[PDB]
Amino acid sequence: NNSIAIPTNFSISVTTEVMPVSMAKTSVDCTMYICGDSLECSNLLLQY
Amino acid sequence: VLSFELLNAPATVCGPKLSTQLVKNQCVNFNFNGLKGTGVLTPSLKRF
Repeated sequence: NNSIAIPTNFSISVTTEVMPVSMAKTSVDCTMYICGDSLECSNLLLQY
Repeated sequence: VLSFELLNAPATVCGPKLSTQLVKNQCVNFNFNGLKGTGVLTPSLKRF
């Protein structure tokens, strides 16, 4: 109740912090993935 | 009873259809040994 601790010297420290910001932008196509080059499959896909 | 199978092997029994000329570097419909499809045929450096 009557003792304190006071520092007499100091130091300068540099720390690194890495943060993600963005990711890859991906675009898909329903054609040439679901049916490919096939007119018969593409005809049935028009309802979706 | 006709028990027949088809797989990645040379064929022995085929149907009576006449072969045609092959067109390269164009989007054409192809019929190879009964396998039908649509695509572009190019000379290949692959090794079977």
